[PDB]
Amino acid sequence: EPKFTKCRSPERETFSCHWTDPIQLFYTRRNTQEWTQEWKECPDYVSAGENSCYFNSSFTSIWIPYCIKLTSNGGTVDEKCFSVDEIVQPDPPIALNWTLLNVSLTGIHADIQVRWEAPRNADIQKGWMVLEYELQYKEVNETKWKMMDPILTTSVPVYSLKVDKEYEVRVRSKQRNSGNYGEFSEVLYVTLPQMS
Amino acid sequence: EPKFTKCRSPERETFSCHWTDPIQLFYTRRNTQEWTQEWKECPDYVSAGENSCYFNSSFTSIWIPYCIKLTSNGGTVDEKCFSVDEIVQPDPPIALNWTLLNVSLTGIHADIQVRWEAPRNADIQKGWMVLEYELQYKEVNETKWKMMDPILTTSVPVYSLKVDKEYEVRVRSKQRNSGNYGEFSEVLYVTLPQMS
Amino acid sequence: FPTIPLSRLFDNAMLRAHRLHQLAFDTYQEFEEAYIPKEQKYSFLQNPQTSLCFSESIPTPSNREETQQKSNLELLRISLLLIQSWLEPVQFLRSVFANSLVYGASDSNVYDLLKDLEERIQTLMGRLEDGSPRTGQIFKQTYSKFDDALLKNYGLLYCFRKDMDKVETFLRIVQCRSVEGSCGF
Amino acid sequence: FPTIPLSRLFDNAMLRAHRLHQLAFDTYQEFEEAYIPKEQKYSFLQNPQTSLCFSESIPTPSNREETQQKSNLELLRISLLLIQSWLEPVQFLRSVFANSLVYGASDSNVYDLLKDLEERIQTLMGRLEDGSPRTGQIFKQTYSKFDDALLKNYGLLYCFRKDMDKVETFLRIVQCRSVEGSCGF
Repeated sequence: EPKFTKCRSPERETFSCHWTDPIQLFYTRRNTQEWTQEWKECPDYVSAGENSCYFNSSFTSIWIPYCIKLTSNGGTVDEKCFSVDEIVQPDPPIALNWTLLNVSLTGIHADIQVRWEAPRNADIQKGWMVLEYELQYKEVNETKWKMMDPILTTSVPVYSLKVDKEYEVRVRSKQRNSGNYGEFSEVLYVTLPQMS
Repeated sequence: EPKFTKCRSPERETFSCHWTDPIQLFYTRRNTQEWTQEWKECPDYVSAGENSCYFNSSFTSIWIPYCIKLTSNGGTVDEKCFSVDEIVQPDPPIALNWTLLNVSLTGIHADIQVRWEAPRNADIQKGWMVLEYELQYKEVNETKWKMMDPILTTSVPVYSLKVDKEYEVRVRSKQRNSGNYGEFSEVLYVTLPQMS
Repeated sequence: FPTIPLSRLFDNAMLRAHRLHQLAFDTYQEFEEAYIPKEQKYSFLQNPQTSLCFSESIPTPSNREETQQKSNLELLRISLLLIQSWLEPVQFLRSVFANSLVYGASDSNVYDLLKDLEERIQTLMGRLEDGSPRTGQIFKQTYSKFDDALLKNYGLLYCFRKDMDKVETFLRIVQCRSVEGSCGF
Repeated sequence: FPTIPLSRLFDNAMLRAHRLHQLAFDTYQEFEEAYIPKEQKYSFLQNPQTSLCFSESIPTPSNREETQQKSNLELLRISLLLIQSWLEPVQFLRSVFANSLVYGASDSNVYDLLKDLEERIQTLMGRLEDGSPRTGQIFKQTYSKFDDALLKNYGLLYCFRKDMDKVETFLRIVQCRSVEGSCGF
């Protein structure tokens, strides 16, 4: 029985729901006092892929409740109710970079500065979205991630990296005051000068 | 007796010498094997001010020795020999800025990130100049400066600032492997959110 | 004379609202996952006789675009109001807060936090009064008032959070376009 | 196939040169302000029979502009050479270094530091060989050789420092225009 997997809003401007494998889905949003709820079917089963429905900006509203359900022949396999604002999960920051911040003399240790940019769809330039980021790193041959408190800017230093090894870095975003954290960015491999 | 005060090169591209209060100055540079040294007088007593002589790019060369002296009627009040490369003293970085890096919950403490740009005349985009910067800060009503190790980038965080007070920040540059440090930047006053 | 920088009044309002919100949000989260399963969530939402909140009578925008064509005064009038609406009601939530596990959850602590931010906005209205004709309907409207328990409470918690996000979001839309370089690069 | 990123060979060459320079510079500074007052400085400089160094026969550029029109190979040929020139001479400075107070000053430590960076450059010449016609005069020229004490020594120290700056400066002019985003924003 196809059941819902996820609904996410990358920038609080549009959203999309996906499910597991004809299944169709219906929606209705509180257009004011009571629901108009003339249950309309998905307006886009393509833009977002297979087993998905795409709600662009015109079918999107914040702070207004939505109800959804994917019917089948003599069916209703999953009912879902949410509100766009509480369904945000921004894209991964990207364009990661690093450079020496302080050449550690003898070697052994080194400090660098990682940098990146906010994903392109989030309107942080005008206020629609405020984003916290989280970065993690580890030596390539160990599985446990070093976690760093969430900073509010697009750059930060990571100190004491042992020069005699290769490290990796990844970051991920989350709009403030919402539980989400989208996927992590592409991994950033860090190889230092060493020896002098 | 007018004596030399200073010669400085802001970007390793041009230089100027100043002195204390007709005094004229003469120069000669090692144009190869021995000196051509047909002692030429200053080519510009204006561009750089009063009691100054300006050597633009065409009268400037690096790693080639220079000799200078300001004569008077039956005089020679000060003789000076140097080499442009060892006389650099870049301009102050500028466009200072700051923003919260981590909202310190209760208050009391706060972390920020200061940022600035390299002065405009230094060719760091193509390699002619590599610059180290140094930043210092203090609470406005204390005279002693908190000194911070020299970082190699144009931004860095300053942690644990007590929120219940106004601070000031200034930075200054120096090309790598040269003793100089030009003047400090304009002061940056830091006032935090406080209380929540 | 010209005008004094508002980047301190904004940093001080924007911290306060961001706090109210962070309070509202977490207490909701907490309450919800103890006494309200998906079961009751959808029922509640499906019934505007529970999912509808009193603070939905003062007409707010509902998407970036519509909101980014709201004059500064306007945005600040709406936020002033949502803040005032929740002035009395918070009275209730009291225990919930002082029964929660959030360092800062308390009826008083919040009331004051609302009276504080309230004064903060009026002040910006006076200063950051950006052209915008102080003559309109939202400008002529006062705030909103409030009338089992488990539901009743989670209903309020639902709306406090909903609203504190509105407030905190409308301010920043003002901040960014009034204090340059604040949402920088 | 295309080509593998050179940003590790450069970061490794540029650290090494920056070190040689930082060594050269500081030992000079030290020596100079113990046995050489302004008095002897100007005399020395005024006399190319003291101020002139052996490593001034391999024609280097002398200002940003002239240097920023030097083909990559070229710049790297010149730096290869200055590094080789100082291969034997450093032999002398030995005591000076192992008599200084700089953590890293020593004849050996430096020789090796020169043999190291030397190999580093040839490698980049092979890889970072950026178009540039490997056919010219500087390309046909070998390095340079060397022939009281106080002066003699400070003369060498003068030139080591002078030269290590040339090397370290020519590399970066190659780095920046070959490894994008390395001298970034």
